[PDB]
Amino acid sequence: MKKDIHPKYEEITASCSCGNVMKIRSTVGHDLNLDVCSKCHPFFTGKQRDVATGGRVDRFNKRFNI
Amino acid sequence: ARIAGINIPDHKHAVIALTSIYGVGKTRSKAILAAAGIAEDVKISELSEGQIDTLRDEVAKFVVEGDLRREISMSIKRLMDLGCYRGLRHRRGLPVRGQRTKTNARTRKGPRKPIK
Amino acid sequence: PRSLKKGPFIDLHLLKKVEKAVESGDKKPLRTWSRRSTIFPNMIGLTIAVHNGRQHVPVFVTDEMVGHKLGEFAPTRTYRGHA
Amino acid sequence: AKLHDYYKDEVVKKLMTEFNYNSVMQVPRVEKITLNMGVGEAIADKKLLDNAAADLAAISGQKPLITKARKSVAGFKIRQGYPIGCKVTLRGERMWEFFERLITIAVPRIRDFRGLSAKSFDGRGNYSMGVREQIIFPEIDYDKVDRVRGLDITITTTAKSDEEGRALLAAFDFPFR
RNA sequence: ACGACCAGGGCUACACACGUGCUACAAUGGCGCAUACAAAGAGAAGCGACCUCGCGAGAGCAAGCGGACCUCAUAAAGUGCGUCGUAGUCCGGAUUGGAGUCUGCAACUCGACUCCAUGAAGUCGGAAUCGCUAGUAAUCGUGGAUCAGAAUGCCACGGUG
RNA sequence: UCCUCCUAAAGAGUAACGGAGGAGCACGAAGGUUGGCUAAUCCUGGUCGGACAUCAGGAGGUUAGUGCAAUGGCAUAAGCC
Ligand SMILES: [Mg+2]
Ligand SMILES: [Mg+2]
Ligand SMILES: [Mg+2]
Ligand SMILES: [Mg+2]
Ligand SMILES: [Mg+2]
Ligand SMILES: [Mg+2]
Ligand SMILES: [Mg+2]
Ligand SMILES: [Mg+2]
Ligand SMILES: [Mg+2]
Ligand SMILES: [Mg+2]
Ligand SMILES: [Mg+2]
Ligand SMILES: [Mg+2]
Ligand SMILES: [Mg+2]
Ligand SMILES: [Mg+2]
Ligand SMILES: [Mg+2]
Ligand SMILES: [Mg+2]
Ligand SMILES: [Mg+2]
Ligand SMILES: [Zn+2]
Repeated sequence: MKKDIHPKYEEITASCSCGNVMKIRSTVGHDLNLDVCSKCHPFFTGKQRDVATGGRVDRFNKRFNI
Repeated sequence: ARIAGINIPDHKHAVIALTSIYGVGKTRSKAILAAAGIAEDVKISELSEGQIDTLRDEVAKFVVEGDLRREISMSIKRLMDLGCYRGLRHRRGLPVRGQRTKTNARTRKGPRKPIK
Repeated sequence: PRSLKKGPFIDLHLLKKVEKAVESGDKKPLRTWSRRSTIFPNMIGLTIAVHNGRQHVPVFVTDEMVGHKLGEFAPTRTYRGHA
Repeated sequence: AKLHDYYKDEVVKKLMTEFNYNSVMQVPRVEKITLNMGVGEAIADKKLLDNAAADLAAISGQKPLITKARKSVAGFKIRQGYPIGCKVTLRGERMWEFFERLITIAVPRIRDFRGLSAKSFDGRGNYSMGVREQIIFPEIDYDKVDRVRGLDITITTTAKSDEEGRALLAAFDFPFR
């Protein structure tokens, strides 16, 4: 890379709510606190839940009994 | 200041900046802060990140932006596909709830369309 | 809508016609003036010609058509446009 | 070089197994990542281009190459030579480190993230995606920015087919669907 | 049959134009808590306490009352404190989705109300135009008729002024 | 008046109130040199982005380009940085 034209690119630490401490090289400078990472993202549980059609006959039979 | 995907203004209070979430209102925002043990008059500033993690978990208890918009579009397109009266109103752009269409249907019908 | 404690509503003559066409296993179109009858889950798969004021429009009955009434699938006002 | 080491140790063994290649050089590998921002609105002001390149320099720690119009078209009101976009080519370690921050940080920060497409592989393994909003990278400060940009990421790899790249990214647990 | 009976539909449609109203565009205000002061009315197929349950509309049991006795029924605006701090906002509440209650054989077309969510237009209105001279206008609530249910309309009542 | 092609009969040249088009400049770099590069178009994928901007790959192989008319040239590029 060239010398002067580029921004400062320094290794910092990014910790998350799941405690995923990860050291990366970045242009942030300061340390970073995340909210969700790929470890704690609900891609492996929430997307399983996320179809959510629901039943019409079962809602009907749910509302009462004959 | 980043809940459920989106950012949240810091200068506002707690219940209001939560109500910025598509899916909560003043009631459910009070239920959130009550379940987190957080007062409503404090700001999103001077909050602990553990307090915000509790807040994120409490919001994650409910149905929100992408989920809620997906469920809403599914219910409307269910009526579309059935071809009921509510579906026909939803796809003619007319009011569903039994209002008048002779006059004052301007929310569903938009601005005025002049006869040319 | 109706209270849950009253349960649903359906005409008796409709519910008897449904029980007959179920046991007979006929898929004949049942013409019906009961636009206010709630669809039952045992009604799924039937052609029912609901009245509209002028004629009987046939409605094939789907699962999703359960928690509704028969009148929702028989529109009474014909509108095409002014121009 | 965390993912480059993870490549060299586990992905090559995986793909040699799941494809039964004669040679290890026959395996796919990533080659470059190209980051374009097509800014067609800079004909209003240069500063929109000048600030979008500043934003993209924070994402990837390189000064972006301001791209220009190859020819002149009148539907877009541009002449041949006008600066009309910006790109960044990423190779080597800076490529791997960006690709880590991408699939680890920024993709989870997508609003209503629900996966990628497996139908974005240009017939020859090279994958292309487009992000709607630059704030998913944490390099950008939310108060400091004003305009929602968007960019597109293009991962150019050495995979001959389309599935060998699909399996390669799946080996990097790339969230297709 | 231009007469009579029944079911269902319609009188509620919708490119649009007009009239009369309601609610607003906020800070002389919105919200939250506490608290003070009315008049005039209705009630037996009715008014319906108290207590319990419900976030709620309401449900159950259930007194008293043909009523200066009981019920509808706590008047609100106001005042005291805190809050927001000029933003399409903690303004505004339309619309739409879901869940419900009640009336009634029956709320799909086509009821009212509640709860959760949603949060349009609108930042004081062109040409033009209306009402009002004092307890008036303005504004704030209250009640009744019709009525199973269903008024922003109508007819009445007092408060501030 | 000047330029390009045909007529023009395979050297040159060759007429008509014959058939068709242009010029009466520009450039202090659009010149010199060194070094490097190689198009048009189309296909697929891809945020705003659209028949058509920018990006990545592939076909193609000069069908492009040449300061301007036409003809002849041009990859060792005379084309492009
Ligand atoms: Mg919200
Ligand atoms: Mg009428
Ligand atoms: Mg409000
Ligand atoms: Mg009454
Ligand atoms: Mg209770
Ligand atoms: Mg007060
Ligand atoms: Mg206050
Ligand atoms: Mg609302
Ligand atoms: Mg507006
Ligand atoms: Mg304003
Ligand atoms: Mg007078
Ligand atoms: Mg009534
Ligand atoms: Mg010759
Ligand atoms: Mg000769
Ligand atoms: Mg000859
Ligand atoms: Mg050269
Ligand atoms: Mg493109
Ligand atoms: Zn994480």
